[PDB]
Amino acid sequence: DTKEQRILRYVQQNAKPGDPQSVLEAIDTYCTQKEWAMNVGDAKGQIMDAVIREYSPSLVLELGAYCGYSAVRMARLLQPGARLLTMEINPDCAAITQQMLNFAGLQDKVTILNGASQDLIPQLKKKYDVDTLDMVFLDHWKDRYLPDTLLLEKCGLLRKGTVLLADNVIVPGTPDFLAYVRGSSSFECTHYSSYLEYMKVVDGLEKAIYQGP
Ligand SMILES: O=C(NCCCCc1cc2cnccc2s1)c1cc(-c2ccc(F)cc2)cc(O)c1O
Ligand SMILES: [Cl-]
Ligand SMILES: [Cl-]
Ligand SMILES: [Mg+2]
Repeated sequence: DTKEQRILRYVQQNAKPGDPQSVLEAIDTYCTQKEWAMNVGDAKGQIMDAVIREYSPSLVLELGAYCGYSAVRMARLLQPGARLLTMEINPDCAAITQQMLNFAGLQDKVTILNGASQDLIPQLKKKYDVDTLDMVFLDHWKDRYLPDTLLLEKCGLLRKGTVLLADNVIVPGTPDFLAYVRGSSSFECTHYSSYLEYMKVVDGLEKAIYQGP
């Protein structure tokens, strides 16, 4: 089996069904004590929680589900009727994410999409009935943060006040994305310095609030 399957099995055997906080704790324990994995982790997760609570978004898009850790983290804080769409290009990890969300009891809040962001973003309006997004969490290929931000704007998916929140802007890093949003009058940016998941290595989240054209 794979590391991702071991993480799912550990949640199933060490968390409580229907209890998202137990699921997060189980994943963080496994990834601290057994095998590192690229979940956002609790350090950066606590900053995400604070941002989600500030904005109470009704419709969130996540680029890069992995095993569903960030999807559980965000979906557990959504208000009744609010929704998360999460894109995952690896079909094995899409299946693990769906199972993780089922276990946590969050499956009615989340739609896990299996494909590439450049293919799926242009289908959001017609196929998934999206008007505009309230928040976007970027956690997929680091060289796609910038092109997919521009693709979201082209597709008319951003509105004044849409919150982009970007993982890993320091490690592995997303230098073109940061330079772009920080230099653009169309974004209001804030950096939240933190640590790479499970490691004593500096990383950070970038919040970039879209201001219209
Ligand atoms: O690569 C990372 N995440 C991206 C996986 C991209 C897969 C997808 C592409 C795609 C396209 N379209 C739709 C959905 C998707 S999902 C990543 C890597 C590290 C890391 C790795 C080694 C290291 F030494 C230090 C940090 C830490 C992290 O927190 C990460 O997030
Ligand atoms: Cl994650
Ligand atoms: Cl952590
Ligand atoms: Mg990440």
